[PDB]
Amino acid sequence: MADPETAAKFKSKNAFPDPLNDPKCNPKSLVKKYLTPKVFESLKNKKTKLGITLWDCINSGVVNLDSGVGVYAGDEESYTLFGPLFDAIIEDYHSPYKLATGHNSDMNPAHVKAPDLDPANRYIRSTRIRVARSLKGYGLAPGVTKAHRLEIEKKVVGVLTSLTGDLAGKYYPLSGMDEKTRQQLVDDHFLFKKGDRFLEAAGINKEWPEGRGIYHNNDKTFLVWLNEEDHLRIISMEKGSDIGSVFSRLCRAVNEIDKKLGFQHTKKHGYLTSCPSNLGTGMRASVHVKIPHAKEHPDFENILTKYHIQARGIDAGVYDISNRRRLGLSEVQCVQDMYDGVKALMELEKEAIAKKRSVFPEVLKNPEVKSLLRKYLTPELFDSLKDKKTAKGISLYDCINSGVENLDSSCGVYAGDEECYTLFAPLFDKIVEDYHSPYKLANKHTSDMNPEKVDAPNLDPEGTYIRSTRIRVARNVKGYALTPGLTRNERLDIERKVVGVLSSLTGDLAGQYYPLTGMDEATRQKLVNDHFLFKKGDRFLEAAGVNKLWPEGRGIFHNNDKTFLVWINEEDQLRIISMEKGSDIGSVFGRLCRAVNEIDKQLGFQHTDAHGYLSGCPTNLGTGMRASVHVKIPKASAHPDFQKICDEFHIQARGIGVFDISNRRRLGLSEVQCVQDMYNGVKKLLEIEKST
Ligand SMILES: NC(=[NH2+])NCCC[C@H](N)C(=O)O
Ligand SMILES: NC(=[NH2+])NCCC[C@H](N)C(=O)O
Ligand SMILES: NC(=[NH2+])NCCC[C@H](N)C(=O)O
Repeated sequence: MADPETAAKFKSKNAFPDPLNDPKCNPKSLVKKYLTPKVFESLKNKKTKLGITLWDCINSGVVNLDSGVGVYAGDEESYTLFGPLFDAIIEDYHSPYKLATGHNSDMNPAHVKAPDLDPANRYIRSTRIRVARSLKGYGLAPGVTKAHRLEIEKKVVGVLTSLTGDLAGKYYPLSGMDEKTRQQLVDDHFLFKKGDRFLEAAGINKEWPEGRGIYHNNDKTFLVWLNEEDHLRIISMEKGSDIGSVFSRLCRAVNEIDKKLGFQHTKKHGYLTSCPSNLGTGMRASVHVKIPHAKEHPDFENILTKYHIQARGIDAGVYDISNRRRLGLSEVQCVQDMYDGVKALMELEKEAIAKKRSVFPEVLKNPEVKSLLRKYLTPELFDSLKDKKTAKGISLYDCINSGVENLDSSCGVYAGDEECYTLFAPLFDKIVEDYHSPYKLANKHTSDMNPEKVDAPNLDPEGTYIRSTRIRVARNVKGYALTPGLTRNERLDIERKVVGVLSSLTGDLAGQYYPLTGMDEATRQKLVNDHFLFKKGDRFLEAAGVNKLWPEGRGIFHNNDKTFLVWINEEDQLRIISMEKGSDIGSVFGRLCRAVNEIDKQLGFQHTDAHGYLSGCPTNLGTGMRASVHVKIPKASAHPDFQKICDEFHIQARGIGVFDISNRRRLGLSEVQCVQDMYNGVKKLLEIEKST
């Protein structure tokens, strides 16, 4: 509801803005509240050295009557010259701050004591810190000249492009930006466009888009908007909870710019901004956190009040926590209040969950729940294990959570790390030996990725019966938790290490990596069509803690021949797939071993004598293998020796007359033995399909 036509009538006469007395005007409007006829008369003929008038400052609030604030400062002098208006607006908006009290700035990140709150990402989803700043020697955004805006861009870009380490990146000016770059910044949510009706009426859109630009570091955890609403809008942000690191990164960039260029800053106002709402710290610090139980707690609102923070919607139970204050507290204090506030809120969520988890899951008492979880989790077993935690902080309840939340689970138990299989052995042993029957853990498991130990002459080089051959192995990188118990930095380290290895793959294994984070739709559809794409895990994986921080750290690798595929950090940290059209099981497995053995040599896999290769899902232990053969068999299908064969070789057929022959077992036999069995069995199914 912008009416610049009406406002211009009064502005060109330098007369009092009668629209402020329109009943349509926001009752809460600070310009309406404090621009009285006497204030107008007293200041209407005054100008700053940059020629800024009272009408220039109040115009947006007159054009846009729904304005909450409704004034912008054209320059520093505006804050003093039109003081009778600005002081009143500032001390209202920033109550209880008084200009007489003075403001204290502090951008030393060492003053902040913020041990990482939630590395495991159990509650906090993301952290963000923004500051607004303006350079010394120029007007503010509504008043800055055409040449000065350009000079500001030149000076800022000079500093930003000299940034090293995690702050290193690239500047993208808006002027002359091409279509592809524009689109990329849109996908990253880094792009800004021409100012809205509030900025327009403030004169901020002058010379658009000249002098405007966007800078971001390579990690995309640092962003600068140049010459938008203020000279600088500087943002440090990332997934997870590490606000101390976020703030430190922010300070290192801001202090350098300060060092080289200098900011507009006063004792009374702190850092000067176009909108008086952004004075003082110029800061908006925020955290996304899931605290559905904290909201109902009687101390919830007292915590927010105590730390001068606020909680709003953004995802169920997820709140955007942010600061309320900018004047009267330093930037360090804002961050510290934020840390302490979020910490207090999280602890409330933790208490409620702990209490709920202190007792046997009542829902497991329904005798119609037929999960292996229900079968083996006796109340006695529960009480005996409920108070133990792995070195990585995994509880029994973390392990059984998915089977509790999803009662229709077949199994319902996941391991958060290797230690779970031992620390919670009384549960896991029973589940492993049930699902992987007849395997016993005392038997132990033998891995074997030597493809030469497989004797597999090509069964059908024609292509008559066997349409395709596929062999997958699930693996997890040694030195880390399992998927459900991964911290943010572990997952990122795994992606980095794995991609590093995969990029060095030469020959027929050479390919490229496609991360899910920042994937454009074209690349996506390309992958979908090759059946290479995976998506967020279902409710079972969600409840197990697998989907944390999706899609960060997830990605896809394939070779140029479309015969080798790697999924990174999906259900397991590594899903490695070898595949060919035709029947050459031997070739497929040989390619698989070459890739897996090399990754093994460089990184190492999680593995035990008793469980073979470790996975967060107990069903994927041992070989962690699925060997698959798309075949056409009705003759042998109907043959009375079908059973004897499919049972002698531990294989199984399902239809998708195309059938899917896959292996039954994963523990108690090596990868070599599993492949040989598949060959030996599919062979016999062909030595009937072929007969006459
Ligand atoms: N981006 C901002 N400066 N927002 C605060 C002021 C917004 C608008 N001028 C108003 O008075 O409601
Ligand atoms: N804490 C976060 N992850 N914030 C991201 C959201 C950014 C968005 N501009 C906002 O409304 O704040
Ligand atoms: N047999 C394996 N694939 N082991 C993977 C890990 C590397 C090494 N054998 C270790 O246990 O530390």
